[PDB]
Amino acid sequence: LQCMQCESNQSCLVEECALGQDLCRTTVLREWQDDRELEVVTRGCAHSEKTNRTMSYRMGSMIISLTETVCATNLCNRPRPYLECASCTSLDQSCERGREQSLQCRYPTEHCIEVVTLQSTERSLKDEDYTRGCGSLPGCPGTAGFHSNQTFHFLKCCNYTHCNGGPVLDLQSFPPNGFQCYSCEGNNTLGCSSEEASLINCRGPMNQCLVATGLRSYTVRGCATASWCQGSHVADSFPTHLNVSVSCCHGSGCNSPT
Amino acid sequence: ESNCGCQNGGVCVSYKYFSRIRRCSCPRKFQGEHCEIDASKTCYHGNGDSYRGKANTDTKGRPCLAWNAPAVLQKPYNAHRPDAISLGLGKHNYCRNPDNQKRPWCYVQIGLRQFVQECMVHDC
Ligand SMILES: *[C@@H]1O[C@H](CO)[C@@H](O)[C@H](O)[C@H]1NC(C)=O
Ligand SMILES: *[C@@H]1O[C@H](CO)[C@@H](O)[C@H](O)[C@H]1NC(C)=O
Ligand SMILES: *[C@@H]1O[C@H](CO)[C@@H](O)[C@H](O)[C@H]1NC(C)=O
Repeated sequence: LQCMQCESNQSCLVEECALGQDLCRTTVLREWQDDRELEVVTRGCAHSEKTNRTMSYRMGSMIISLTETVCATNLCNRPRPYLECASCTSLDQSCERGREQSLQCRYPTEHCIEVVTLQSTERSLKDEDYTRGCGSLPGCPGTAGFHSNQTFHFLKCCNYTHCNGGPVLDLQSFPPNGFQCYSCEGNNTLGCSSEEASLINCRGPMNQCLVATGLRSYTVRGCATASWCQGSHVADSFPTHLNVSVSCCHGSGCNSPT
Repeated sequence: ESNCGCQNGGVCVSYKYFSRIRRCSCPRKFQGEHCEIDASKTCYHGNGDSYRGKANTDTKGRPCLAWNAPAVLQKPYNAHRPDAISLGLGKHNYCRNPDNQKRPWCYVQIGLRQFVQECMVHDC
């Protein structure tokens, strides 16, 4: 599939997708504050399964509004670009304090959302820890999530007023359900094994043992939902990669090196 | 940290569901997509090669055209330049002086054409 590609300040190329990629991403990011709108678009080939998605929140005196739009025709990306929910980011220390300026979605179909990303040491991702805002993402009304020894992601999405205020969401807020998984991140096959990867004690809503991969060749296993394990999520769970073959099943050792 | 193009006290924050797209979280002094903009600057120093301020008009009144502009993208000095980052030229409308030139200037519409006119920014 031919489709325009171009990061921020670049001009666009006629990129052309391979067997696997069948959609055309056109991500825009905007900010308003003190009457200064600044907006950054990136385009390129998308993939098998991503979804017209939307998010917005406010940090301090500004509102950032992310939106993504996809289509499966030739160069369909081109030249040109209410319900109340609590808002705040981890970044400005506002989601952590028992106070957090709020906001009201500007599209019917939007939702209320909390998104959590917790990472250790020198962390691969430049994503806020906690974010609360308005919008729609993969498998919305409901929830997704997955935890590892060193990592924990989780989304929550609801169609009801301020449905996302109150307590934030840490590890300890989850009932060690009793079921187990594995956690692995070295390099290829012998960075982790039955030797340098151990059994995690799965926590609460996480009960699916899961693996992940992509081509240099990074790989990750652990404990997840059925919504996480499904759709766009997992994929973006890490920088970029392949068709990112991914697997789920019931059982403690479900995700041990097959 | 920054290491995304985040000049000054810029903080790099990305966005998983939106294709690891990044934005910079600027301190008060530095506006713009990299915190590339010293919004306190009111005059320029020497000739201007360094000026990163926010003059946008010209010595007759007219406003500058965006280094973005479809118009300007034909002109040699514009925001898509591979070098544009270090030279200050970006999604704005300000004044720069990337090549040599007495002071900072910008591409100005007058009737139909795009003349390069001289900015206001007082010298120190
Ligand atoms: C990734 O993509 C292609 C789709 O054309 C697929 O055939 C290939 O086997 C995949 N690679 C894997 C699973 O290692
Ligand atoms: C995504 O956007 C297009 C055009 O913007 C819209 O017509 C289409 O229906 C959306 N995709 C889906 C699957 O609804
Ligand atoms: C969802 O919200 C819409 C209005 O936003 C409302 O009509 C409907 O009753 C809600 N339904 C559910 C299942 O949340």
